Amino acid sequence: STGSATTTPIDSLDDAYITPVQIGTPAQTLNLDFDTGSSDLWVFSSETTASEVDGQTIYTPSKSTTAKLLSGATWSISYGDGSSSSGDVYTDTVSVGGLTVTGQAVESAKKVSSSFTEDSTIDGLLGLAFSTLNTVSPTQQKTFFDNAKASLDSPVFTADLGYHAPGTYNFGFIDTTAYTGSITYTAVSTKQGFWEWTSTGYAVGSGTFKSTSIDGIADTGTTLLYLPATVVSAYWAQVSGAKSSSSVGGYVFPCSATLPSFTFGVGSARIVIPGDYIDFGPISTGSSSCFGGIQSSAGIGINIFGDVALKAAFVVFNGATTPTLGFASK
Ligand SMILES: CNCc1ccc(Oc2cccnc2)o1
Repeated sequence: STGSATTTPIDSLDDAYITPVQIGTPAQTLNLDFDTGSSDLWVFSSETTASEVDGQTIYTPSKSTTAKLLSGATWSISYGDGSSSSGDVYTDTVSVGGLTVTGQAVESAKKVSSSFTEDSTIDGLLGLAFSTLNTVSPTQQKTFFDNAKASLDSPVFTADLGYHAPGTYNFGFIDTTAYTGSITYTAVSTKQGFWEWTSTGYAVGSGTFKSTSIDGIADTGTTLLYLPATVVSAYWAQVSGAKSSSSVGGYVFPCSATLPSFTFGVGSARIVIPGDYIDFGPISTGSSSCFGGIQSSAGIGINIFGDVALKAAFVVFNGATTPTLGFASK
C-alpha cells in the first residue's frame, strides 16, 4: 500500500504545516502537524477542557463506531518550545492520504497549553520519530508509520514541504518526479529516538564551503534551523545590521535586508536554502526588525534541521531495518 497527502502552511510565514487525517468511522477529518521530532499522535477532542479549545476541530470518540478506550492508558508530552498537552487514549482507524491503519493509538487531549489553544489551525500532532519516544503509559504505543510499515510497498515516508506553498507527505513510495538530481543517503542514529544524522558542513551565500561535522535531527515539527553558535554567527555577520537580541530571543535583522542563502552538506552533496526562506518577518506587527530563520542551538542541547532547512529539499525518511535519511534538491 501507499498514501499521499498534501501539507499546507498554517500562515504566511510557514510557521508550521497541517495535513488532513481521517480518524474513526464515519471519518472525522482533523488537520494535524506531522512531526518527525516526536512520536505521539494526539488530538483536540470532546474531552479537552472547554476553555482550552478556541476554533480547533475536535475528535469525538463516542461518535466513532471503531473507537475503543485503551483502558488505563494516559499520555503527557512537552515540546522544545515550552508547550505541552496530556490526556487519555483510544484506539481507532486512522487514514492518511488513502493509507489506513486499524488499531492506531489516538491520544485524546484533556489539557493543552496556551500556545496550542491559540493556534486555531492545528488540531493535533502526528508523530513520526521512533516509537521509543512515545509517551503513553503504562503500555507504550507505536507511531502511525511504525504501524503502517509492514503494509507499505517500501518502508519509507517522504517530506516535500513548500516555501509559502503546499507540499506533500508520501508513505510507501518515492516520487521520482518530485526532485532533481539524485537522492543522497546518510546514516542515522536512533539512540535518542530521533532521525539524527551528521551534516558534512556549510556555506554562507556564495562563500566557500566549510567541511565540519554537525550532528542534528531532521524535525518537521520545528519551524526554524537551529545550529551551533559559531555557524549562526558566521551567517548573520553577512547581514548588515543583524544582531542577537536577548529581549527578542534570537537573531534579528533589518526587514529591508535581502538575506544570503545558506548551504548545508549531506555527504558530498549540498542543499541550498534560499535567503528568502530565512526571513520570518517583523518581530511584532509593524516593526522594521525582522526575526531570523537560522538561530543558535546553544542551550537546546541538539542541533535541529527544522522546516527552514527541510523545505529546501525532498527528504526521505527510510525506515528499513537500518534507518537512513535521504536528501535531494528540488
Ligand atoms: C506553538 N506551540 C504549540 C505547537 C504547535 C505545534 C507544535 O509542535 C511542536 C512545537 C515545537 C517542536 N516540535 C513540535 O507545538
